[PDB]
Amino acid sequence: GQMRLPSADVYRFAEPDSEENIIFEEGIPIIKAGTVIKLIERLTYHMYADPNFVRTFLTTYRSFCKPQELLSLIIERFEIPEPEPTEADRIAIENGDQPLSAELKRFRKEYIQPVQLRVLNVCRHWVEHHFYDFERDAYLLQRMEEFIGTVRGKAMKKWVESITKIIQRKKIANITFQSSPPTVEWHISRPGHIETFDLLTLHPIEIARQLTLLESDLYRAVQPSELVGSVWTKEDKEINSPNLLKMIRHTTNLTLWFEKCIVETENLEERVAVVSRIIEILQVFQELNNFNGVLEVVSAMNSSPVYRLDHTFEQIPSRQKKILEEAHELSEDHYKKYLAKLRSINPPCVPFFGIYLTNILKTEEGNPEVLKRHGKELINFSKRRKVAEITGEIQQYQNQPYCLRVESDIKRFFENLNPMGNSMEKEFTDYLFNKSLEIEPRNPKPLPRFPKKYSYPLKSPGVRPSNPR
Amino acid sequence: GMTEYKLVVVGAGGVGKSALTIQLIQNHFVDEYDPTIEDSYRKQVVIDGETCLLDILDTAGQEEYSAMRDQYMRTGEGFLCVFAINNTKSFEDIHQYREQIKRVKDSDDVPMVLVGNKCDLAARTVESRQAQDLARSYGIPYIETSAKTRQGVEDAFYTLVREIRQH
Amino acid sequence: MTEYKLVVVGAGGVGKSALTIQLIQNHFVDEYDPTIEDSYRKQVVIDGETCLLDILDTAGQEEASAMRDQYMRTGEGFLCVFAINNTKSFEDIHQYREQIKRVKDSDDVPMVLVGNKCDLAARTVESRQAQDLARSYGIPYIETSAKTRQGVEDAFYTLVREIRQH
Ligand SMILES: Cc1cc(Cn2c(N3CCNCC3)nc3c(N4CCC[C@H]4CN)cc(Cl)cc32)cc(C)c1F
Ligand SMILES: Nc1nc2c(ncn2[C@@H]2O[C@H](COP(=O)(O)OP(=O)(O)NP(=O)(O)O)[C@@H](O)[C@H]2O)c(=O)[nH]1
Ligand SMILES: [Cl-]
Ligand SMILES: [Cl-]
Ligand SMILES: [Cl-]
Ligand SMILES: [Cl-]
Ligand SMILES: [Mg+2]
Ligand code: NA
Repeated sequence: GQMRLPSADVYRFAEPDSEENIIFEEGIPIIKAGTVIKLIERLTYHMYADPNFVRTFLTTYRSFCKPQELLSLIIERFEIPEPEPTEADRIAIENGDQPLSAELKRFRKEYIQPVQLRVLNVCRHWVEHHFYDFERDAYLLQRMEEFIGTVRGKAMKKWVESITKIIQRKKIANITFQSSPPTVEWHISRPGHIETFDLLTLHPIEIARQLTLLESDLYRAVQPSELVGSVWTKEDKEINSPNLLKMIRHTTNLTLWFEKCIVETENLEERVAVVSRIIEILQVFQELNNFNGVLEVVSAMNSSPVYRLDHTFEQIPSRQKKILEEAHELSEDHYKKYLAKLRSINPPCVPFFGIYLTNILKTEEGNPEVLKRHGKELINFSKRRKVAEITGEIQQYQNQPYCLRVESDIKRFFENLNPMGNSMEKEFTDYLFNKSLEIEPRNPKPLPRFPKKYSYPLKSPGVRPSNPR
Repeated sequence: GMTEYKLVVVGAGGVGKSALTIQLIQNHFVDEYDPTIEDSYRKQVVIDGETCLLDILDTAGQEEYSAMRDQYMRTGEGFLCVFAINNTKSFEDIHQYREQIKRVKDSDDVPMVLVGNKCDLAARTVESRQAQDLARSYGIPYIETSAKTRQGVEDAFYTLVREIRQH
Repeated sequence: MTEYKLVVVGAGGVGKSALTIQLIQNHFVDEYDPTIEDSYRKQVVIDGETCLLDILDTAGQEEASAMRDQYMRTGEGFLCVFAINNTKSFEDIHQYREQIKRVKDSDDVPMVLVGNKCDLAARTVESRQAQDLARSYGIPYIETSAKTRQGVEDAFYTLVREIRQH
């Protein structure tokens, strides 16, 4: 038969399941809704482990339970009473013999030890992957250190001592590859001559590589704490979502830099060379699975100042028109082809983050925090699972590093890129549109001629890599 | 077969803009949503006895990608310009959204509606008369909506479709 | 995209977690933090087909030995790991093999035998002894180093091929 449980009067996590405290979705069960007590019971369940559930819960719980209260509840979960001796044990003891304690030994082995180990696994994941709770609340950290540091008994000892060390390491806080990265490529600008770096003087391959390393690092830095609760849209977004906002602002700056390079090149032949170079960079972005980069270029070519430059468009080679069109097709029909391509490539890649942001925001706005059932309010856990499915997808693409060598000067050049200068956004984008009207006036105004501005060769070195010995 | 209208929702972030399309496309009577579901943004409707398909683009949450606005707006035939009635700045942003739409579409007469959205019980700071006056100065309809009761939501989208049909 | 549920099992300290983190993150973990249960996901193209690996990293310490049925029921294929400098961990392999067979009620469970820490010179389990055991199970034997990456992709992706062909 099943093990007997402590009385629900002395141990709250032994209440029977009912529709008044837990609801399952229609081979472990999937929870639709429940009280916080039932969620914590199933988080640390004696019959099975649920590592996905641990990640989902620790990612999303702050929408329904404060960190201090979660710690109190899992300490309560940990402190399981042992059963009293049975009748057979009593009779043995009355005869001066040692009891078999069969039921006690089974309860320890099959209930207490798995539940306690799974509580410690929650603590371990909490400290390792969600340490911001402790960075932001020093008293919470003290309570965790004390709880872990006072767990007695040899069955848990290996993990107690390990978790103690992990906490101490996190308080004061190397890649290997299957092969060597390719050689850094140089064009007109030579190594160390940062004053000459520009769109046409750096090698287009190396522009794409260094932007991909930069954009990959920015993508990999975004933590779920910047996303849950839609905090990047709220008044404290600069405090709560700084890595996400740095990532987005980089993307915006690169798009505006591409537009600025195009419309400030007033000579038509030179502007064709600029656009052609940008589409070559896009080609290398595609080869590298840098989808953020792809969309940075697409957004620039579809912007109002660039889109209307029909005389420039007319001179772009047919093959490059096709590259740009196929890149734009990724975004059509609500990113249908992008989504399928992301799911088919071999990482590393740099996803476009915007889709994740919209899906997280709409999941949080479109589902209720609680479900009302039989007069009780149950936490709507399905909503949190959906958010954590998105954060889990993000994290999966954050694991794989690019096998490309950093060029510190090129990296600094793109880190410091500032196309808007001291101008505000509206003044700057008005400036770009007025430049567009200057260089290709609206019909029937005649097309003017403009002098060349570049003194160096405009011919691209191409985007196929070279390899000396 | 039936006409498909490509509608685009634009407006300030952080003030409940997404509730407009969610409440429309939702199972009206089950407050639930998976936005990842293919065609969670397509809805067949009957407007003035004529069946059509609404394809709604709402990039809520991507407002910081400001250089993508043209890329997104270019897809649209008609626009819902949304502000929150308790956020004056979002109302002041409307003029620039409209100017940007006119530029992307290369037209002074783009089908559009002004939508004032009540997203919580915080005090209203934009009075309906102010918004009516703004909409009249632009020559476009004004609709107010609730982010909680679905009031006004169908009127906002159907009015925009009528603006497209009568363009 | 087909999803594959892989489970990494073996004695405490043989390098199950280091192998998994090397595969997932291209990083070698020097610390020995005993696992309770961890899970990872990886999208990867294997033999021209994109799939999604769900990798369960399990507890090797004997104090967790009564909690294994639950993860063996869900796994599709198992990496059975020992360390080539620890004879006891090699002797523990047959206990994992037998428990997996019992739980899945099958003599034909996708498995790969992994001899880890092959970067260390002081070997105590000879390749031949491990290869003989693998042949008796009908499964491949792959020597790995979580430290250098030697054999790591081969071990995991061979297991995927086993599940594919099952
Ligand atoms: C190569 C290039 C492209 C453009 C701007 N552009 C144009 N234009 C239409 C109006 N005439 C000018 C060209 N079409 C597209 C486009 N469409 C997606 C489907 C097919 C195509 C039809 N609209 C996608 C993108 Cl991303 C950019 C587009 C400007 C310059 C300076 C260029 F060199
Ligand atoms: N030299 C070398 N050391 C390794 C290798 N793999 C793991 N180690 C080391 O062996 C120790 C144990 O590794 P770990 O991955 O934690 O082992 P585990 O099998 O997951 N242990 P557990 O069962 O307790 O979770 C660590 O110090 C780790 O750095 C390897 O291939 N070479
Ligand atoms: Cl600049
Ligand atoms: Cl109607
Ligand atoms: Cl949408
Ligand atoms: Cl992972
Ligand atoms: Mg481990
Ligand atoms: Na206000």
